[PDB]
Amino acid sequence: QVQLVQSAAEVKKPGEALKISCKGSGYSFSNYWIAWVRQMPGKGLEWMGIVYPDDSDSSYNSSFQGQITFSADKSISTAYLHWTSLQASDTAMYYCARLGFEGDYSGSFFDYWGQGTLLIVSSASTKGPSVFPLAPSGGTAALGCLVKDYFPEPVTVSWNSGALTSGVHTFPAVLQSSGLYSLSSVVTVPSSSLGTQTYICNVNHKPSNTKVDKKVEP
Amino acid sequence: YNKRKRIHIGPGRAFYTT
Amino acid sequence: YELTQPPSVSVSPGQTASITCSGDILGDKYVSWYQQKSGQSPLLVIYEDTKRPSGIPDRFSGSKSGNTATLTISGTQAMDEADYYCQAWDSTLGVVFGGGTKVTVLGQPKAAPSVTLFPPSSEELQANKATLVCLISDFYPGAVTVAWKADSSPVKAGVETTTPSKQSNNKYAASSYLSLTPEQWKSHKSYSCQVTHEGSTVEKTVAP
Ligand SMILES: *[C@@H]1O[C@H](CO[C@@H]2O[C@@H](C)[C@@H](O)[C@@H](O)[C@@H]2O)[C@@H](O[C@@H]2O[C@H](CO)[C@@H](O)[C@H](O)[C@H]2NC(C)=O)[C@H](O)[C@H]1NC(C)=O
Ligand SMILES: [Ca+2]
Repeated sequence: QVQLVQSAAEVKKPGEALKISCKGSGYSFSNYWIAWVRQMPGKGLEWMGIVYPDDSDSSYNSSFQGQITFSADKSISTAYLHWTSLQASDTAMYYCARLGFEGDYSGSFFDYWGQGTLLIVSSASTKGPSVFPLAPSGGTAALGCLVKDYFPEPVTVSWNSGALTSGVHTFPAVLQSSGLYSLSSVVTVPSSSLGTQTYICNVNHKPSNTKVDKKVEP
Repeated sequence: YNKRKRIHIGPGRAFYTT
Repeated sequence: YELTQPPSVSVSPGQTASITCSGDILGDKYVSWYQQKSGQSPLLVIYEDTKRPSGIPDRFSGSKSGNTATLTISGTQAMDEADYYCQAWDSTLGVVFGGGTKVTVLGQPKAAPSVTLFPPSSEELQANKATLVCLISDFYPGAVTVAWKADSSPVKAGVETTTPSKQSNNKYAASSYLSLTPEQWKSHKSYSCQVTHEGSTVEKTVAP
């Protein structure tokens, strides 16, 4: 069976160089073109270019010419996508894909794809979040915590030390143009409990050893 | 010559220019 | 440079989903279609307009009429829910994809989003920052667009919006954040987050 297996997730800084890999097995790797495809989160597939591994011949989308190159190491059936100077907008998922054959020639479709390599490019160093309260302002009130400006993922959030689970909604983070993540978690509660019940969001960011329990007051 | 270097993209003599 | 597909198709299990892809190059170029399930790589499901790879069910068929290719899924099943992309080659510009079509196989009624908009907290304004937080939940199918207003004017700078994510109730959530200086914050009468879903909009507003 044909398999294309790509290298692991990358977290880099702007200006750094990087190469990611796509190793093909189950066929004659040198004989089929490899495409590289970019997909920003939540967006579509965009073609970057193609490389022929037998001779490293490449054809680029000229919008990326000058930021990327391709190469191949035929001895280990692997193709590469290189950048010599990353920028924040290079954050995306990258796939390789094999172009299939038709008749005597290569064809027009990509019949096998890698599993993807996620690239995140940010100037940030490891940083724990600031946690701000999102005060309730019914009979229900939503209150929450804003978990702001942390790096890298992930963060966990619980409420009242895990004692409050119903009506909890913890949202996935946004990666802001600053290079830092933020996320929020909100719990919907009886309006009448606001005077009496204490609500505390427990935020943990293990990369920075940041563990904060923030009280959210009315 | 290596005919797999040519990329055939529609019926007939329709190729991509590499 | 993208071929044109409808952004979204929603069908109940058993019904036919028809996805179109048009572009001026398609009349004499082979069209391929890929299925991309959430969190997974694309998979080829039709190539050379009408051909199916081995292992793809016969309920996927492709056709083409002039500049418009159509992927038809007959007897759609829940496992066919995915984003589907068409593709072809421009002779000199290379591989052109369609914009993608999110095909949802409906397992519950369409649901408009619930929107909760928080103003900046007094703690954050004391730290010389201001973030408006628009939390969007319980919408289905899982796609929304978000627009922000300062008073009544469109604001684009400072906005950052997440992809949608599936909830445990199989509806979806997303969030959008607008970063302002405290002075921008205090200087308008109000700011609003407007979330559009399946052509209908849900708006919330906060004021300093
Ligand atoms: C070739 O690439 C261009 C450029 O893509 C953009 O720039 C890259 C460096 C990267 O940041 C991409 O994610 C950007 O989208 C593609 O042209 C873009 O197409 C999108 C979709 O139609 C459109 O919204 C942008 O305005 C286009 N930008 C430009 C400068 O033309 C293009 O589709 C790629 N593929 C082909 C076949 O050319
Ligand atoms: Ca089923």
